[PDB]
Amino acid sequence: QARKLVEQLKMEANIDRIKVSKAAADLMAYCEAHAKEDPLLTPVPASENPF
Amino acid sequence: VQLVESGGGLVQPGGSRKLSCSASGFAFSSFGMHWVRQAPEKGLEWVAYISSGSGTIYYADTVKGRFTISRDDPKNTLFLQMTSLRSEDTAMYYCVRSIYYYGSSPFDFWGQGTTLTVSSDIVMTQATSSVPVPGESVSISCRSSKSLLHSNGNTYLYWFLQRPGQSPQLLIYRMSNLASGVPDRFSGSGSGTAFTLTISRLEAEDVGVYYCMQHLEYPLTFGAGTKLEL
Amino acid sequence: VSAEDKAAAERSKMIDKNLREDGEKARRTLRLLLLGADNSGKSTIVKGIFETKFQVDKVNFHMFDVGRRKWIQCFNDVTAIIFVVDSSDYNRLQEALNDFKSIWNNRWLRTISVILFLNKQDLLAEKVLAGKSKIEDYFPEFARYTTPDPRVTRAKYFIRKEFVDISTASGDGRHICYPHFTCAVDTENARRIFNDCKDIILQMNLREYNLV
Amino acid sequence: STVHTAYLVLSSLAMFTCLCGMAGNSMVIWLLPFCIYILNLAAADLLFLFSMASTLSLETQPLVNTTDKVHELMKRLMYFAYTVGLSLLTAISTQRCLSVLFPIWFKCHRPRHLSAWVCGLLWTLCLLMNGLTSSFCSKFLKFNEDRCFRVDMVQAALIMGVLTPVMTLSSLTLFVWVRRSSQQWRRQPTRLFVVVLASVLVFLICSLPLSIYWFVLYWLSLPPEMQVLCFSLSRLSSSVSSSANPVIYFLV
Amino acid sequence: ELDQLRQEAEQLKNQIRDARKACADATLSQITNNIDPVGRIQMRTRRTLRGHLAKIYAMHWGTDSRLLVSASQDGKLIIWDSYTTNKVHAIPLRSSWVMTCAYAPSGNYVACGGLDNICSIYNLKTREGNVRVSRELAGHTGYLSCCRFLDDNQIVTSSGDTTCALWDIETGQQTTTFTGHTGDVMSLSLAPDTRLFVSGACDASAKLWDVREGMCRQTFTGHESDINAICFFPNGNAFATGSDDATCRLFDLRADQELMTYSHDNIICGITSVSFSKSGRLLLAGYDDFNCNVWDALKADRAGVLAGHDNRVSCLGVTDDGMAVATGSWDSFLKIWN
Ligand SMILES: CC(C)(C(=O)N1CCC(Nc2nc3c(c(=O)[nH]2)CCCC3)CC1)c1ccc(Cl)cc1
Repeated sequence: QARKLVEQLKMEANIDRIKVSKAAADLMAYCEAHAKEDPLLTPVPASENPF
Repeated sequence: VQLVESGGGLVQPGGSRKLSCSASGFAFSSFGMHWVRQAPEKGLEWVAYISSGSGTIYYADTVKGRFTISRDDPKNTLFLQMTSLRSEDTAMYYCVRSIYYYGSSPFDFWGQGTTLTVSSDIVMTQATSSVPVPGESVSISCRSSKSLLHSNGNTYLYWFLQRPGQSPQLLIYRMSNLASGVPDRFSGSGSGTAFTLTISRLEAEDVGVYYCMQHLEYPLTFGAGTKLEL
Repeated sequence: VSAEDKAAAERSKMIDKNLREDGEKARRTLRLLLLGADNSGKSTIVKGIFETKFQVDKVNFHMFDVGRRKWIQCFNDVTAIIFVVDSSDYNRLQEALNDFKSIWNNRWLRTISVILFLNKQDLLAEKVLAGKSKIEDYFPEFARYTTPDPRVTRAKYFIRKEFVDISTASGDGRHICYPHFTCAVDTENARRIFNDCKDIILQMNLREYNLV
Repeated sequence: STVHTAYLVLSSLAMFTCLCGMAGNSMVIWLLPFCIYILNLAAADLLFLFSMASTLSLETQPLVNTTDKVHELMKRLMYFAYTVGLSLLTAISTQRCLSVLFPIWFKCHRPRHLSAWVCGLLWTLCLLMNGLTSSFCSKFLKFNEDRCFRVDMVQAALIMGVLTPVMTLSSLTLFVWVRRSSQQWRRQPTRLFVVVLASVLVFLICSLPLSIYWFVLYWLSLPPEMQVLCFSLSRLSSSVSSSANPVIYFLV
Repeated sequence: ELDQLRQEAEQLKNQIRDARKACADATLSQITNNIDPVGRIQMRTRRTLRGHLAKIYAMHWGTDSRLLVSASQDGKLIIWDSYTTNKVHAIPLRSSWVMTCAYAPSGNYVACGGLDNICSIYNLKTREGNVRVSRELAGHTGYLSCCRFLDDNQIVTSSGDTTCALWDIETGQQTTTFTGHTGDVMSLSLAPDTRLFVSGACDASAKLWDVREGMCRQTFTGHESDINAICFFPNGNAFATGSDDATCRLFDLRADQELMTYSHDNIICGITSVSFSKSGRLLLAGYDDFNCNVWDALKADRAGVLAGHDNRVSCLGVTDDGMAVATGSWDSFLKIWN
C-alpha cells in the first residue's frame, strides 16, 4: 500500500536533473531553429494557404 | 463483393432490351455505378452513369437519348434499359462500381459482363498496341488531349488490366496510387499530357491489355489499349 | 470543381440529409438523468450506462444512469435531472442533502431542473409511528418545527422543506426543483415527470424569448 | 390655415419617428424561431418607414404627372409593407401562444422551417392581395370604383376580422395560461406581462388606426377637416408603431 | 509500521523538493527576456464545419493535415475534408456519450469512447464501402477521457478509473496498465517518439510514463485544481498543462519542475484544451469563456484571441504541417483558423 508509494518515490528520487538554464536554452533553441517553418507564427501568403 | 450482370442475347436491330446488374457483398446504395461496354474486338467505351442516390445521370453521346440507366436500391439491382438497338451496340456490357470521397478508389471493382449481340471530348492515345515481352520490366505510355492535372493537385489518370477472358481490373488511380491488392511492382508516373506505367519483374497471370482512362471530365474516355504478350 | 470533387460534394449532401433526419428523430425524445447514491430505489421509480425507454402521452422519454465530479458536464443539455432520496433512513439523510447541494450548485447544471422523488415514504410512516427512531436525534430543528396521521405528515414535510430550502438558496430562477413523495408500489411516476417536463419546457420556451 | 397648422407639426414628428424607426430596423437587421419572424417584421417596418419618409418628402412639393406616379408607387409599397407587418405581428403572437400552450409539441414536433414557410406564405398572399388592390385602385392603373371598393372591403375584412382578432386572442391566451401556471413559481414573471400587454396595446392603438380610417372613410362620410386631421394623426401613429416594434421584439 | 513508511515518504518528498530547488538557477522568464516579442497575431476563421447537431466534445486531425474527425453528443463521428468542408464519412456510434476521438497516423482507423467505458476502433479503408467496428476495447472500470494511437495495432487510453492502459488491438487486451494517479485521468498526450507519454488527472498531478516498462518516471505537481489538457512541446522534452485553476503551466522533463505560468488577471474560467504550434512558440488554449487565447510560450503574454464560438471551446487541434488550427465548441460548429 504505502510501500508502493515509497518505492515509486525512491525511483523518482535518483534521477538526473539539468539546470533550468539549460532546459530553457534548449526550449528557446527549438523555438528559434524552427520559427521560419511555422505557418501561424509568420503569416502565410494566399498562394501557400490551402484555406 | 460481387456484381453479376444479366440480360444479353441475339437482338434484332431496332429492338429493346434491359440489362440487369445484381450487386451482392457491399453497400450498394453508397456506390455510384457506371456501365462500360467493350465491342467484340475493340477497346473499352463508357456508356452511362448513375450516381449514389440516383441524383446525377450521365450518358455517352452514342447512347444519349436511346439509353436509360436506373437503379433499385432496396433490391440492390442496377439496370440498363435501351431501345432502338443498333449494330454499333454489340458489346460485353460491364457493370462498374465507383465511390467518390476524398482519397477513394473509383472504378475499383468490375463485374463479369453479359454479351449483347445485335444482328470537346478528351482523347486518350496508347500508341504501343502490342509490346512483346518474363522476369523483365516494361513501360506503358498514355497521352491526353488536355492536361489531366486539375487545379486541386489531382491528376486524373487510371490504369486497368484486362486479363484474357476476364473483366478489367484497376491498377492505378490518379496516376500515382496503387489499388487494394495490386503488387507493389506496378507504379505510375507522368505529367499533364505525358503519362507512363512501369512494371518490374513481369510474371505470369500478369499479361493482358492495359487501358488508360481519364476522369477529369465527362464523357470518360479510354485509350485504344497496350497489349503485353509473352 | 472536377467530376471527382462534384461527386464528393453530392456524397456530402447525402450525409447532410441523413444527419438532419437523425437530428429530427433525436429531437422527438426527451433526455433525463437518474441520480441517487444507493439503497434509494433508483431502478423502481418508473416500473456503465443503463438507458431505459418509457413513453407517457405519446412523448418519448429516455433516462440514463451510471455505474460524478467530472462527467456531469455531459448531461448539461438534459431536460431534467431526476434525484432520488431514501427518506426512511435518517442515518445518512444529511449525506443525501449535501449531495443535493452539490448537484444543485454545480456549474454545468445552472439551467437544469431537478425532480426530487423521496422514495420509501411508505417506510417513513412505519419508522415515525413505531417510535424507535427520532428526527431530533439527527436534525435538531425538528422539535421547533410545525406543519404549515399528523406527525408522519409533519415529518415528511420537514424533509421536503430541507431539500427545497437548499433549492431556493441560489436557484436565481434559472432552474427550479420539483419534490414528489413516492413509494415502490406507486405507479403515477411517469406522469409526474411528464407534468414537470411540461413545466420545464414552458420555462425554456419562454426563455428563448427573452421573457422569463 | 388652422387645418394646415397641425399639418406641419404632425408631419415633422412623423418624419422624425420614421427616420428613427428606419435606423432602428436597419440596426436590428444588421445585428441579425424568434429571429426569422423578427427579421421579416424588421424588413417590413424598414420598408414602411422608408416609404413614410418618401411620401413626406414627395408631398412637400407640388404634384406633377411623373411626381404623382412616384407618389402612387410609394403609396402602394407603403400599404403592402403595412399589411405584411400586421401579418407578421400576428405570426409572432400565435407563435408565443403555441410555445405556451403546447411546449412539448413546440420543442419536439414542430417543423424546423415553419417560420420560413409561414413568412413566405404571408409575403406572397399579402403581395397578391395588395397588388390586386393597387391594380384596381391606383389613379394611374385599371382604376375602377367597383373593383377598388370590393378589393378594399375584402382586405379590410381580412385584417380587422382575421388578423387583429388572432393577435388579441393569442396574446390574451398567453396571459391566461402563464398566469394560471406561474401561480407556483418563485418569480411571478412581470417582464412577460408588460411585454405582452405592450405588444397588444401598440397594435390596437398605433397600427390599426390607419386601417380604421381607410375603412370609416367609405361609410358615414366626414367633413374634409376631420379627414385631413385623422390621416395626419394615423400616419404618425403607424410611424410610432413601426418604431416601437423593434424595441419590444429585440431589446426585451 | 505505517507511521515509519509515511515518515519515509515525507523525507522522500522533502528530498525531491530540495533536489528541484537546487536546479532552478535562473527562471525562463529571465532567459526569455531578451528575444523579439511575437506581437499580435490575427488569425481569422477560414472554414466553418457545420453538420453536428449537438455539442462537440473531441476532435483529432489526420497525419496529412487535410482530414479530421469530430465526435459529438448526437452519437456520430464525422470525418471532414478541411480543404473543401465536405463530409467524407459519417460513423454512427452505439453509445452517444462520447468524450474522446482519435485518428490513426496511418489513417485506416479511428477511435472514440466515453461513458460506456469501451474504446471502439473503426475500419475506414475497407471493402463494402462502409465504416464498421473492428474491435471494442473493454477493461476500463471508468469512462474514457482520451485515447491516442501508437500505431494500427497499439492504442493508449486514459480513464476515470485513475488508470491509463495500453492495448493490442489485434488481441483486444490490455498489454500494460499504468497506475499511480489518484484522480480521474483527464488528458493524455503521446510523445513524438511514442516511447513516453504524459497524463494529467484530477489530482493536479501530471505523470510521465514509459510505454515499454510501464512505470511512472516523473510526477509533476504544481496546479491547484484538476488538469484538463496536456500536450508535449514538439521537442519532446517539455509539455503544457491546462487546469480549472484558469492557468496553463509549462513543465520540463529534464529539469523536472514547472518552467512558466500562463495566467492573466482577467481569466477566471477553466482551461479546456491546450495545443502547441509547429515551432512551439504559441500555446493555443481553449477556455470555458467561449473563446481561445494564444500565449507566447516563452514570454507568457497573450499574443491573440480566437473569438468565434458562442459556447465553451471544448477541443483544439493544430495540424502537423502547422497551417491551421481547429476549435470545436458546444455550439455544434468547428472552425479552422489560420
Ligand atoms: C389595408 C388597407 C390599409 C390598404 O392597404 N388600403 C387602403 C388604401 C388604399 N385604398 C384605396 N381606396 C380608394 C382610393 C385609393 O387611392 N386607395 C381612391 C378611390 C376611393 C377608394 C389601398 C388599400 C385598407 C384597405 C381597405 C380598407 Cl376599407 C381599409 C384599409
